[PDB]
Amino acid sequence: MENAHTKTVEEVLGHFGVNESTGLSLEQVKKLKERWGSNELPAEEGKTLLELVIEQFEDLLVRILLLAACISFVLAWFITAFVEPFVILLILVANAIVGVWQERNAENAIEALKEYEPEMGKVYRQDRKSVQRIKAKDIVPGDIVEIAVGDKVPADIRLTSIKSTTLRVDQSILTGESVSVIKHTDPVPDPRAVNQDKKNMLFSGTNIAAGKAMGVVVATGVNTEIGKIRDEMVATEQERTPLQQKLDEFGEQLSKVISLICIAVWIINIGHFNDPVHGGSWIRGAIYYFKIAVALAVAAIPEGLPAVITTCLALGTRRMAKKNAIVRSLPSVETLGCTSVICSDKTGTLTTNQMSVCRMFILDRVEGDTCSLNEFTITGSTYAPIGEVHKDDKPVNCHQYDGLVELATICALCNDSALDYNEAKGVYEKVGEATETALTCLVEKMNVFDTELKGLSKIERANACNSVIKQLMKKEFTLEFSRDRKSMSVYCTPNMSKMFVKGAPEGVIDRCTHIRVGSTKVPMTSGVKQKIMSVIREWGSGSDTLRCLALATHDNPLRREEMHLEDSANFIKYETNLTFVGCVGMLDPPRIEVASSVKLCRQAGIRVIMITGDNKGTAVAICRRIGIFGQDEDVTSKAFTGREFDELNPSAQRDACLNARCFARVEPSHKSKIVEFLQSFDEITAMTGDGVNDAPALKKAEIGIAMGSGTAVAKTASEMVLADDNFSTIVAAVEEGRAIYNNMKQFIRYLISSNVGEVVCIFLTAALGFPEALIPVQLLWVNLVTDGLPATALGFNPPDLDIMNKPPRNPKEPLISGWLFFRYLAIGCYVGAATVGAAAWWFIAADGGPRVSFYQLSHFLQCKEDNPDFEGVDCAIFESPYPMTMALSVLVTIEMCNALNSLSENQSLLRMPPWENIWLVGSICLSMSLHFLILYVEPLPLIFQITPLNVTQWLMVLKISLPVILMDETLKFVARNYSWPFVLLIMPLVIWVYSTDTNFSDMFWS
Ligand code: BEF
Ligand SMILES: [Mg+2]
Repeated sequence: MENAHTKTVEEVLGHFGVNESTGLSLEQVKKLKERWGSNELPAEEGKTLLELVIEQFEDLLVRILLLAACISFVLAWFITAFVEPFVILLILVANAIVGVWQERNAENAIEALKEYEPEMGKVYRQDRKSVQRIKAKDIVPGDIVEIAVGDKVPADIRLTSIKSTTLRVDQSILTGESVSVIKHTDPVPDPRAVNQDKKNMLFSGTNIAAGKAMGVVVATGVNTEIGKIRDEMVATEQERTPLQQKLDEFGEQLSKVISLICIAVWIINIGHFNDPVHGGSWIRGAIYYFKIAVALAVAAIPEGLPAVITTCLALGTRRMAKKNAIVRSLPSVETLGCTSVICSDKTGTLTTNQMSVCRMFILDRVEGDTCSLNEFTITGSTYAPIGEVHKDDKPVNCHQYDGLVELATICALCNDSALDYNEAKGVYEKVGEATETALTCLVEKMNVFDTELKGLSKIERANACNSVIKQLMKKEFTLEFSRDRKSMSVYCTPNMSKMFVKGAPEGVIDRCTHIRVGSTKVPMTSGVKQKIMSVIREWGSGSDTLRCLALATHDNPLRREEMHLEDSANFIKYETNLTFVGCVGMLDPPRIEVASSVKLCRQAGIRVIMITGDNKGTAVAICRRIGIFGQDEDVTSKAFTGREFDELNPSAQRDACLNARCFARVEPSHKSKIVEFLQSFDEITAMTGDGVNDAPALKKAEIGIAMGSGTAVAKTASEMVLADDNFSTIVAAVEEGRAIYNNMKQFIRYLISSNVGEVVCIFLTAALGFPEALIPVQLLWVNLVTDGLPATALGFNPPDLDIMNKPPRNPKEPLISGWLFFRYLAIGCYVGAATVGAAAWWFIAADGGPRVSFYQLSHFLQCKEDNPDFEGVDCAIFESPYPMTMALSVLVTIEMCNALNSLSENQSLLRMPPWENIWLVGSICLSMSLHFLILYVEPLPLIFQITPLNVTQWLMVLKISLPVILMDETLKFVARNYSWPFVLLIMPLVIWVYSTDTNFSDMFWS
């Protein structure tokens, strides 16, 4: 049963075989529960933890470490060789559980921000003639449902009859409309009307606001409007976050490097196993040089890279949680740092979705045919009665204003809504209509009777001032609102007997024939009528767009005996002459943090767009208010509707999404079409929103931010949830996503620089013929411990000063540039020659070591030979740990100096001293003290074939290590062009180390 809005209530009730008087029978209900099922949406599938770790291995970087560990395992099968593949598996497993523990922790925080109040419904079934309250899931299409004020709609209902005079429904959840909609039972002929044009339909998820009505259910479960939208959110595809796309692009670059050094080492060693060795076949000799080349490629892959990447994201996600921001995924904490466009819903997201009175005026002075108006302003933005009234922007008390004392009397009495406080969530709510709760919240702010509010708690502070006025004036029968008169009045007697009327301005003021100037009753003239009406047009038509409501009273009404409370026409006949008292202005006001945030986002180069389902009047008026538009800037080509964007040319649609900042009256499917167009322009789009009309857009975007007050369907599609409804947290999230990305490039270069330095060392050791300086067991401790501590501390780098004053990064540029590749190639070639040059120095030029020649070292496998050229050298000295602890200490000391100049990308170490990052200087003292731990404890100098040094050897380590700082400061200088307490500290060190004279004395090749 679709398009039930187009059919009359007779044919809709006839289709289900149901009568409104009696209702559905038990035999029809179980029959319909078979065909249709439960009136509930399928619960979102929390994926198995075993399937959760599967996406933790979808990353390309961890797949390279799996292939590296799987390769290193089979080469060991042909137990210290099994140590490296075993710890790589633990690193990948411990890294995967942290990614799973975060997404599991993020969930438990989001579903904690949910009100699991049981959803019920009041149906009319043939079992009992009276109404019965059943569960919502036990409702089937065809049920006659009766829902009154304050009740949530259980299912899609076709209205059959309105029991009250008018029915008002709050549909901001599904349509984004800020104002309550009036409903009728007459059919809407258009078979493809939008949910805002179906005025004879009650959609599920919405709530009634004013009256009482009955209807027949036409859809349940996934057939409801919230069900069709949720099905659309599931149908949308989810692309990878831009950080995962950068890391994967770097993963193909890391793969092309290790594949080159594996192919290069192989081909330079080809034609070289035809030697008289245990070969015999070319196919058997290409296996030997393959096992040494692939072992060299695996040694180029940084083992601890994804583990320090996860720590940087997990430490950042913890920083957003303190700002009341729940991030589902780890890579989604960077997306806002590269966001170009922020698309934002208006109702509930940019505004509070809570009607607030912010302007009111009464009469001050009337000399003749002209007057002066006392104009006030109120500061509240929510339903909480926490506000202050300001006259001439200075705090004013409304006690000495007799016109304000009677203005609050009409506002408190004439409305029939209320303001309750729920300690469960801790926020005040509206009971009836939103515009009548705005009057209730106003009366509490302007304490006209100066009641004592210090001792009262939150529950009675909601209706403290209102109940006072009710005690002064008891409420008799009410002349309720009629659409033709467009006004509402009440009858009240003191504990005389005035009549209070409230309605549209021009409708009320025209009936008014007097003015309440303070305490006097002054006859109103057409001159002062034009002035107060001019202020109404100032509030209605200006950029200060406000819903205006005129408040008046009747000093001499005839008694209840002569009243006829059955005719709409006589209602305007009982309030013919009234006394104009004042007028109030209310709107759905933007959140207090939204105004400054669109300004901070503009400096950061981020463009904010309003994509709302409400009309372009309210949409543009809030755009001018928050700062998206100027108070006088025209929006002819910058503000579109859902329709006006449909009949736009594709060429005109291009500069629409590129130059338009407001989109009004758009369907839930339109919101994701706009997000899709913005990503077609290659932009990282962030969607902020609440309600069901935003769920497809929240998923389609690169990152979707939901409000804590939003719906559950909205928080499901979103990657981030603002728990406290703080729009400033989005600006703080952009600043963190930019610092994390900057710091991520720092410890990515630092880590791949350390591995290329170890590859050049092993390659150079093979070409020169020297004994092995660095064995793979100590290359594991270096990359994990001495490299992991400074790389983790590089995530704590101080953020730039112009970090939020520059455009977002281009999504095409990679992590490692072409220049940054050469820059870490230079570092890698240094550590290769430094570590080999430090082991060779002990073998050739050191005092304590044997002073063998280069020939006598290139052929160290021929020493126990009788006496070819090895006259007096021992063969055991070629297995000595002293040249191995020389190359390990230089490697560790260079990485400490390379972590020191990885504090900034281009800024020098004099301009940015190392104590800028106190975690970096503290982690270096830890990696260096853990290196001295390996040398002097009992068992570890045997696990690593190394030995403690002396001061003469340790001074040589620094002479080889320190020039890596001069080498990078030189590249930093080139990168830029194309303090004093720090200098006076390093200078005593540089002169003390370099005062001694020493050489390497490698007369041969290198
Ligand atoms: F909730 Be939005 F204004 F569509
Ligand atoms: Mg909304």
